[PDB]
Amino acid sequence: VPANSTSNILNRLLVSYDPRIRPNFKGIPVDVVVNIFINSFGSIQETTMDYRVNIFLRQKWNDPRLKLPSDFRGSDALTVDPTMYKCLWKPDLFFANEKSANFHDVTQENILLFIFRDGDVLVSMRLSITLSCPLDLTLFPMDTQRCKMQLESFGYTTDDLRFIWQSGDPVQLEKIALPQFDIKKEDIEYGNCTKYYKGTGYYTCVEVIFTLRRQVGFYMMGVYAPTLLIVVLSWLSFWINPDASAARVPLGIFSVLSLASECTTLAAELPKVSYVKALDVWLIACLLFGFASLVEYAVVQVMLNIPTAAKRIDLYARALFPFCFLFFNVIYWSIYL
Amino acid sequence: MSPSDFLDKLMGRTSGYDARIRPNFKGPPVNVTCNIFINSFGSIAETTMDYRVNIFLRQKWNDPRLAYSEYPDDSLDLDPSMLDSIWKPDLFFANEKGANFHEVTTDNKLLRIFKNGNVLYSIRLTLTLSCPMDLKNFPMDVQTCIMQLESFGYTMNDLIFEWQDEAPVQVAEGLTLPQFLLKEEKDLRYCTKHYNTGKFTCIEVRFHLERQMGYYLIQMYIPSLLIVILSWVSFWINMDAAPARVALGITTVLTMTTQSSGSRASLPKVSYVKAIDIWMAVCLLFVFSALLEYAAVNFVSRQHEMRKVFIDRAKKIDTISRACFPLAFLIFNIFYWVIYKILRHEDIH
Amino acid sequence: SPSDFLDKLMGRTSGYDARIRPNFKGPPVNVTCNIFINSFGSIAETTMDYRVNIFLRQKWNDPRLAYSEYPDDSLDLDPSMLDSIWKPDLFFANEKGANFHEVTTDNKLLRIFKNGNVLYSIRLTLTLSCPMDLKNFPMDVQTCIMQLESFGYTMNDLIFEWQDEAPVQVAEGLTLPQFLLKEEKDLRYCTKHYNTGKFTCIEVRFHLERQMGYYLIQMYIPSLLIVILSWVSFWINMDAAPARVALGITTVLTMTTQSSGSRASLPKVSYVKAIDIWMAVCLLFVFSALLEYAAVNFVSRQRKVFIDRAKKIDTISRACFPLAFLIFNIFYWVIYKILR
Amino acid sequence: PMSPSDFLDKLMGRTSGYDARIRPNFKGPPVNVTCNIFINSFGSIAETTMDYRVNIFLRQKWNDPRLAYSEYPDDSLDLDPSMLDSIWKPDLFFANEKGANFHEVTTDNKLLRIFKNGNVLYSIRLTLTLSCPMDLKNFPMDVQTCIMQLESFGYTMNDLIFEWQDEAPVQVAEGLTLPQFLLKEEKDLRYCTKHYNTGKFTCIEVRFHLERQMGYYLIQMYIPSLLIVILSWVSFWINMDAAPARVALGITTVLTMTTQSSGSRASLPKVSYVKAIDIWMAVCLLFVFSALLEYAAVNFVSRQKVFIDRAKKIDTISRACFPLAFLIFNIFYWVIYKILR
Amino acid sequence: MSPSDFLDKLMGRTSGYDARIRPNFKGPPVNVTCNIFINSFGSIAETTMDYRVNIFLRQKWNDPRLAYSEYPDDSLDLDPSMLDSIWKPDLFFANEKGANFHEVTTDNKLLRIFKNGNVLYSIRLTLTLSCPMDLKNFPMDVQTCIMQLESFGYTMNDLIFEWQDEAPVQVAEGLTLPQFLLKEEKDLRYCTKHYNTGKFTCIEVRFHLERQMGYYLIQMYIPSLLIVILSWVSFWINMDAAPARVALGITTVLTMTTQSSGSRASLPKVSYVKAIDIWMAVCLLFVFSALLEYAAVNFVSRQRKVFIDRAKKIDTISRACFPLAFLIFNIFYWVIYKILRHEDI
Ligand SMILES: *[C@@H]1O[C@H](CO)[C@@H](O)[C@H](O)[C@H]1NC(C)=O
Ligand SMILES: *[C@@H]1O[C@H](CO)[C@@H](O)[C@H](O)[C@H]1NC(C)=O
Ligand SMILES: *[C@@H]1O[C@H](CO)[C@@H](O)[C@H](O)[C@H]1NC(C)=O
Ligand SMILES: *[C@@H]1O[C@H](CO)[C@@H](O)[C@H](O)[C@H]1NC(C)=O
Ligand SMILES: *[C@@H]1O[C@H](CO)[C@@H](O)[C@H](O)[C@H]1NC(C)=O
Repeated sequence: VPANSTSNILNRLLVSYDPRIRPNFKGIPVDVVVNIFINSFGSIQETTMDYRVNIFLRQKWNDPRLKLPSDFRGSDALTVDPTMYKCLWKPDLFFANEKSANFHDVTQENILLFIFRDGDVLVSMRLSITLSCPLDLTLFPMDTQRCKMQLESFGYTTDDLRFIWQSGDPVQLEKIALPQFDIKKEDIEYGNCTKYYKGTGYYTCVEVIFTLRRQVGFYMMGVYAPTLLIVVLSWLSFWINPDASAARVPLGIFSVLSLASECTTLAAELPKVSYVKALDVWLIACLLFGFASLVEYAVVQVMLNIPTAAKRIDLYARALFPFCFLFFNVIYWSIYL
Repeated sequence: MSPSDFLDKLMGRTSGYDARIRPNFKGPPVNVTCNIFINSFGSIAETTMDYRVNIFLRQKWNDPRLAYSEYPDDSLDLDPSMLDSIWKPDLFFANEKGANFHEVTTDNKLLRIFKNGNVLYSIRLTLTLSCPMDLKNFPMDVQTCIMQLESFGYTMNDLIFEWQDEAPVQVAEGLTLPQFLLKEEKDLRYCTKHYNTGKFTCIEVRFHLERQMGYYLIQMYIPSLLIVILSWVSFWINMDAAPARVALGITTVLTMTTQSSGSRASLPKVSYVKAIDIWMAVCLLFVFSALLEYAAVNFVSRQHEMRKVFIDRAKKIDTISRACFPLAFLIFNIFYWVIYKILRHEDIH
Repeated sequence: SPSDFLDKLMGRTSGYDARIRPNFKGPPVNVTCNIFINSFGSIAETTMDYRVNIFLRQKWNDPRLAYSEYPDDSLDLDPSMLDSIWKPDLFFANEKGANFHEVTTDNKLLRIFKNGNVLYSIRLTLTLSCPMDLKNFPMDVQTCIMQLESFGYTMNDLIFEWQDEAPVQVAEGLTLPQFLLKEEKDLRYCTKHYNTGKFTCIEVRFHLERQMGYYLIQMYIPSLLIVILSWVSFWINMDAAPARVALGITTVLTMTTQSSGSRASLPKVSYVKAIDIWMAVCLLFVFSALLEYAAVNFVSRQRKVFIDRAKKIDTISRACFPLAFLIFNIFYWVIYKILR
Repeated sequence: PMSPSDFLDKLMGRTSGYDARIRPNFKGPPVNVTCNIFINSFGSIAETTMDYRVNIFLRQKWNDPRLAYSEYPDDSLDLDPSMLDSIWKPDLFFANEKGANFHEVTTDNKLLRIFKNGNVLYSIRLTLTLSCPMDLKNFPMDVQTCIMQLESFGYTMNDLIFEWQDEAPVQVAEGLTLPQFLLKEEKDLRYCTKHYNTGKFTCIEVRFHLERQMGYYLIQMYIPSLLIVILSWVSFWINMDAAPARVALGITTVLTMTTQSSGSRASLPKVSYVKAIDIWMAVCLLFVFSALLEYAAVNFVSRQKVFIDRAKKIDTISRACFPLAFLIFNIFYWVIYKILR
Repeated sequence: MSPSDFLDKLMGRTSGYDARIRPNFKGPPVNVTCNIFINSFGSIAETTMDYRVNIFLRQKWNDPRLAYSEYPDDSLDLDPSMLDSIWKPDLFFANEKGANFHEVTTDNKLLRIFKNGNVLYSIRLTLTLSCPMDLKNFPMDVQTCIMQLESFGYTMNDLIFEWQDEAPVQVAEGLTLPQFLLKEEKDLRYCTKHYNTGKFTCIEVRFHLERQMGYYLIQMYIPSLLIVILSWVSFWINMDAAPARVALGITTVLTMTTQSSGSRASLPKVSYVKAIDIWMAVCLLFVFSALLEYAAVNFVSRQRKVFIDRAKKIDTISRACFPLAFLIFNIFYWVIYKILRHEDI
């Protein structure tokens, strides 16, 4: 029998096959096994509260109408041209937590359609989906984002279509590096949600939850160090002789202006949320320290109009500012470790 | 008998059903009941005046040509591929700027046929709807963005839209917003737009959005609040220290110009004035007046027993200012924050 | 049967050919088009374009679509059946990009009258291009252009023209975020000419006038207040040299920064615009205040009878500068009132 | 008696037997295609991504003996644009392009015309963001020559040959203007005839000589930098005894122009060489830095006699030298970059 | 005889040729020799970790079903629309973010059929490929990007890719990059990805890129050097001017902090310290040490007592110790990143 004849008698308009009818019509729901193969990850834009992945979604199910005749026994599997993915039945599937997704088409469709002897069919597509995950920004430097990906079914209810994860190693990924986060392969915990939409019925949904732990290295080297230098400059302003009365205002005022610019820039860089953030706490603490330096200088200048009192105030303040700041910084780090 | 033959006999090629003719042709208009299911929300961009949704738009109608009796089952689900081969009611969103379907591993569509002839039709969508906003009091505003369903092909003489009796607009549990909070109340109206070609059915749903000042307070008001503290801490500096006082004024005014620019950078340009501009302008006028008061005092200490004794008068001026400016600012703070929140504004609720 | 009626009228059995215009090799078919603006806005000068959302409608008469089976004259047909009838070519010449609107169906309307007249209305979204003159930036009046034009057929076979009454409608409550759209809209024949032949073309003009509100609040007012601040030096005691040089310095700096920020939001144009003159002259005033301070400081350092001269120069300038600023400001508004 | 539909089926239709999959004069002389364009819109030249956008009414003409008819007395017969898919077309692609798309509004913006002898006119509206490298050695007064290349892709030179039209091949729409440049009336036309491993391919090239007006830049950063440097000179007349005034003058005049240079470079692409605006700004920065340095030297001299007289002497020397140095530098810089190089 | 009938007899409906089945079914795998011709290269942005190419991808595979003898000529050119009626090899780029075809007045595809059955298929694409970056020494880096060709529909048991032996990768004459220098040696290796479903063929081509200092040396390094010289020039001002000298130290830290914020603005967020980052951070210590020295000098002078002599001594000691420190440290930083500890392949 020619391969053309086998394909025609298996799934063609010339054979009694209806792609519009699911296998086991009006009977047992069609069990579907799904496993994902991550390929590309990243571009986690906190501003838009979303991230972009690139996966090889593979789904395999059962279909008694596709049985390879025992006339020929070439192999257990049988590869078929991808263009016949549109000639046989497929399971309705979509990502509920998805914003903008698309196929890929370069020199050919990126689809593989294995067919086994017993009737099981393996199908895999290459997808580039842009999932959105609600980020929590309560503790920005040491946050742990929890971005998930939940599949679903649309046309068929749980009485016809049901999704089951792979028995072993359902999600795979090979040496993916990230610029900001550290995906943990072992921590790939995943359950299922069985979404229930009122007015239509049940709908199966199997989900994957990725655990991401942002590294604070970039922020530590870039943002916190200039704040530390500004604080040290504010401290160094103390030792200046108060007799000048005009060589100590510029240091403090320019330090507070620099802090204002830094907080404005950081607010612009970050998505707009209502709640407070640890980075905002650091910025407001630094600005409050600058304000305290300014008011201490004002108090010293007022007391200068007495020199012994001014010297005592300067010594006491220079003794209490750095140790108090260090205690505050240590407790802040301990709280947000 | 066979399911393939059943589908062919019901509405397939052998059936003779025509998808180019509306049901109940030359008769009563085919009423359509629609109810949506919001799945996501947000990205309300003030600059471009639009917001994005992700709805599971649904529809229901009747047609005697789809009545079946062979299968005792009532709620029969069908492949979305078949869905293009039956008559569907025209529908579009009037106040939209861009929308698209979702095609991932299939078309995200649903088709359901009931025994009595009713048809269910739920299609996933993604709308970048447009809603003009009023920013008279921007930091503490309330917005009413709309989603306006409307027909385009058939007139109201052939198609009528109406909401479901119970739970017309449903919101998926756990939904939140980045900048606002969605009020549970959603008003429903009839818009029934009129054109020069006929009377067109139209259905409008109201969304009430309220803006929380969590970000805006701590990002604009508090820093601008502390800048004016910095502005009046000069009044305790002696007049003698002239450069200190003058520098303390000018840096404070400059930073407030920069902050006003940064604040207005995030909104579309509007001819009318907003709350944030009023606050910024008044609080900046305060530091400007502080610097000018310095100038007046310095002039007084610069020749306005035959002694000048203008030092005492300058000290009196400084003492009066140090007790007036913080007090005046406090009464302004109370008056503004009450007048833009209680009596004549924020009554839109 | 309605299906049989559609088949006999212009269906497969009819024999109607959709590739041949009505009155083939005869008089040109006159097409009357009127539009309906639904949403108008997104007018950006950075890319020099604006976005509309029109319910474009067309009307034409063809003798091959005459029916007598149905007593009713006005018949509505499925939009998906529009591919089987002749449709006049129509492209917007000054378009940077356009797209249909497909949501749950094609957004089209078809209507066939008993006499054979056909109404065809399609929703669109056009990002047209309109050049602008920025001679008077805050008080300009731009006329952005919508141009309808035929492409496939020459003037010998297709002629466009507006309706007799109510050619352009604007939806009630429509407003511009930036400008103030006038009710008056010019309707002129366009009639472009090319080397291939003569192509019909239809023009409608929108008069757009800018509102000075945002600009007056955000860009003129800070400049006026800052140049007022530059005058605070003249009342300071001459003893404080650093105090006066400082305010002059920071005023010059901040006005330069304001100039950069103001021009950061406009397209690069060779000619000077209206706003730049005001800001440049105010910056020149601040610079001249600093220069006059420097001259008075030179005079002070040459009871040498120089205190009288220094104070005379300072006092004379403290009154000459407000007069100069007032007269320039009045003149700058007056010249722009002369232009408009 | 001959219905137009029957004639169309007889000439290009299914009944005709015309095959759209075979080029005219198969196994014969190469098919020549005289093509001419008509620019409708021009502009959006961005240096950061190094490209520009055009809106051309591309036209092509060729001879095909299988489309010869004598039934209709009229010679120039126009057809529905949908008829294009049933007849042969010449392959074409713009080699130096980054993104292309047709224009579909209420129909396809294509025009088909067929003459009596078989000559076919086919004009299609396009929109191209062509890529053209720029030489930014003298950026404020550069002269760029962006290129549009037309080339066959499928058929080789042995089968398809592209030639410009004899007269007036490239036109410009009346009133066409650019916000930053001037489009010259002259437009060079030359061949390129690129070849690869597959074989020789026909090619067509047109040159748009573009020149820049310094109108925007002269008022945006040339004048402000000059005013800032003029500000830096006012320190000379300030008394040498008073330090903070001259210190602030020098410091702020140095500081305010580094941000000017950063802003100027922000809108320009990263380049290895040095641009003219960069040279001007660097020279002004050196001038203001030397203005601060000379004050530092004066302050050193005063603070170690009668050295105050020497401090006044050096201050006067600086005051009489810096304007001369800036004037000679300006007349040197505005001559070579403007006329010579 | 008739060319249309010849095409129909070769691959048309009357031919019986099947496009759904690969050639030599249930036999040896089909060898596909491919080569690419780069047309446009650029848009290598470090922020999005991506770059854009413009290639004339070509492929050459042998099938026996496309053998003809009617036409004496061996090499024949066909209409690009015939490509849908013949079998094609599946080929997708693994390390890509977004790609598209190119159609203008027709598809940009070439089809050539030789007499012996060899087929030459070439299509014009545009790939926004993704390649990892290394920013340990950001201004002096040698960044290599990858272009992977891998089959998807068939395993290696059926489809096998391999480069052409002679002239595998070409570049158009006059090709240049705005900020990089593409090397002339291009490496060819084998990836041969192995998934759980099967073992699939994969061909990889390496690209070598080296960054130049031209933009950075004149926009980034020099302004910081002149800022440090500005903070330097303080030592020569008279020490009695308490607000004057300190102003330079006040302003230098502010402007250099702003410059540092702008320096990393257009760079991706990276944990490791970049070469520009370490250079400017260590330059921050010098401008801050200038203010530290002034603070120490002022404290010494502000408590006859020969303290002015010590103040001038520390002033000249700083003015003589900063030169050696900067001149040695900056040159060490240059040499270590150039040859000693980094770069050099
Ligand atoms: C899905 O969740 C439902 C909850 O009722 C459970 O019965 C079912 O076993 C789950 N299936 C999978 C594959 O997790
Ligand atoms: C549909 O609803 C409309 C509006 O209430 C009503 O007039 C009509 O009778 C209803 N039913 C049918 C079959 O048209
Ligand atoms: C179209 O209008 C022109 C106006 O001159 C007229 O000559 C022609 O007959 C008209 N054609 C029609 C009504 O079909
Ligand atoms: C077409 O033009 C080419 C040169 O462009 C010429 O060699 C050839 O003879 C012309 N005619 C034909 C029929 O090939
Ligand atoms: C393909 O090449 C392999 C070796 O790589 C060889 O074994 C096989 O026979 C070849 N198949 C052909 C030439 O059809």
